[PDB]
Amino acid sequence: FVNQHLCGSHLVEALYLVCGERGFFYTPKT
Amino acid sequence: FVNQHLCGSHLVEALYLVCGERGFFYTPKT
Amino acid sequence: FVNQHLCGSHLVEALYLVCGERGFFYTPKT
Amino acid sequence: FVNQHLCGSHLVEALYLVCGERGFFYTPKT
Amino acid sequence: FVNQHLCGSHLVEALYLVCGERGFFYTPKT
Amino acid sequence: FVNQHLCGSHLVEALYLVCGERGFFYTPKT
Amino acid sequence: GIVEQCCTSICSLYQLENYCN
Amino acid sequence: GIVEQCCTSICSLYQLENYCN
Amino acid sequence: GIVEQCCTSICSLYQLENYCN
Amino acid sequence: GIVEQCCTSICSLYQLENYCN
Amino acid sequence: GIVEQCCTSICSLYQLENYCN
Amino acid sequence: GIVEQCCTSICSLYQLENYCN
Ligand SMILES: [Cl-]
Ligand SMILES: [Cl-]
Ligand SMILES: [Zn+2]
Ligand SMILES: [Zn+2]
Repeated sequence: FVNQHLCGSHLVEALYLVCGERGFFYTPKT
Repeated sequence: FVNQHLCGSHLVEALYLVCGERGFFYTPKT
Repeated sequence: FVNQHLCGSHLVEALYLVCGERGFFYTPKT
Repeated sequence: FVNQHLCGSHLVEALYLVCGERGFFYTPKT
Repeated sequence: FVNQHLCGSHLVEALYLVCGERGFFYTPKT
Repeated sequence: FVNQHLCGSHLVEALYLVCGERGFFYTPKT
Repeated sequence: GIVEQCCTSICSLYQLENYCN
Repeated sequence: GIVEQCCTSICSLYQLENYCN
Repeated sequence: GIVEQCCTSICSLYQLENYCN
Repeated sequence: GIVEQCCTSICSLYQLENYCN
Repeated sequence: GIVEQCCTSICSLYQLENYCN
Repeated sequence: GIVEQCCTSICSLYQLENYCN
């Protein structure tokens, strides 16, 4: 695997990919 | 707005657009 | 809900989300 | 080009790429 | 990481995120 | 059809659209 | 939950908004 | 229409191009 | 137009509804 | 192949990584 | 390559077909 | 946060797992 820039909808898409059934949180304010 | 039929990654896209700078939590069953 | 930048395919994706069955028009030239 | 099997938001993505700066109209049944 | 259920364009998104600057080859049957 | 900028996941999405069943290669290093 | 409901039936943006932080 | 046809059978980019402005 | 309102500037989901049929 | 397997059953990111250049 | 042709510059759907197998 | 780690900077898929529940 690699390291790239992941922003916006694309970042949340990658969170879905990696976390799936575990679920996740997206908190940009954090 | 209209009602929504959203599976998989399309649900996360919708939460992204709806929540914006607040972010969101994605919590499926099991 | 929020206000964010929506461009390109992402703007048409949000149009689909909000309009759905009503349909919509995307006319950047407008 | 190849024939296409496109449901939901994937149809709007395809119209976006095909129409470009012209834009398009999205008009489902009912 | 979690196991993945990926059809159509969602497979190509996943290969994109996984392979990054290396790129990838997309090779369906028939 | 048109000519636009296609980058990142969006470029691989367009490759999927146009090539489909033929398959394709994404090699940015090339 | 919301993830199953939106997939197996339908759901509103207003129901979605409850999962915002 | 085109939205149903692309989803329930198949459709071409050339058929898509007719919905451009 | 939509691009100036929503991409160049920012718009709400409500403003996006301006472009529904 | 990998395109059918990910769609009809499941597949891992580790199986995906084999299709990288 | 594809990124220079299609992202940095602009390309047609026809040029994109150059990268089909 | 996630945006600084992964958008502004670059992150791995492993770092992205930091934000799973
Ligand atoms: Cl982008
Ligand atoms: Cl789908
Ligand atoms: Zn994008
Ligand atoms: Zn989909």
